[PDB]
Amino acid sequence: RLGFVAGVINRERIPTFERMLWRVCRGNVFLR
Amino acid sequence: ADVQKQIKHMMAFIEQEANEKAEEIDAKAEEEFNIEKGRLVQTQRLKIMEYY
Amino acid sequence: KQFGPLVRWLKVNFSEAFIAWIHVKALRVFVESVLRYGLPVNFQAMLLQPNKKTM
Amino acid sequence: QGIQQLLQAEKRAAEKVADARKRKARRLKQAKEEAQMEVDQYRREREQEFQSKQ
Amino acid sequence: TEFWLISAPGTWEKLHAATTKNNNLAVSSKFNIPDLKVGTLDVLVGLS
Repeated sequence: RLGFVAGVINRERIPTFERMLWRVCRGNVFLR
Repeated sequence: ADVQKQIKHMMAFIEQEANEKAEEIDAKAEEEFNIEKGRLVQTQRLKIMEYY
Repeated sequence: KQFGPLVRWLKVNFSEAFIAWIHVKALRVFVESVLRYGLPVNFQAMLLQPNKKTM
Repeated sequence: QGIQQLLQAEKRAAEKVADARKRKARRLKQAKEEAQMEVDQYRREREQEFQSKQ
Repeated sequence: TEFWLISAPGTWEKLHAATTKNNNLAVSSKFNIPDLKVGTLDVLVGLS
């Protein structure tokens, strides 16, 4: 039904961004 | 490989929400059925009672 | 006089309190096992048993 | 390659919640005109008790 | 006395008996749990 938000982040923090997002959301999310 | 697991868990979730939210409407389609029929029978019977 | 009524009040309530403490664990292990793991219908359930100084 | 797969299953769910609209409302237009059987029924029950008083 | 509580989904319910093969660590009993009603995602995470 819904499910969109997009934004900007620096390249030097992307590896720890996707790992922290994987941890507190507990799966069920899609990041490209 | 791992991201294909994260997709298919959500594909199960979005169809589960579609199956559930239709079912509460399906429960609403039966609960509002028996009370609107019971009401409109009464308003029919109240009119004919005055005509009685 | 009140010592007998006290210990029988603790024994019936804390037993009900501890059973409720296990039941919130069974609810808490039911959630997050459908998040970290898949949900075709239900997650494959199992639990464990304690350990000392090999943990 | 998965985002086109992502929304089209969700777009299938848009017809599934629409199926809840084309079933409940179809029940409601049926139920409102099934209450016209109440009209034809009690007029017979009227003429049952309005002929013994006529 | 401590206690440990781990669930391992992925037969796979014979693979927890392969964790009972680790007899030096724990005894590893079952604690079977009946199924509960599913039908939510949003307030399910808010529940946790």
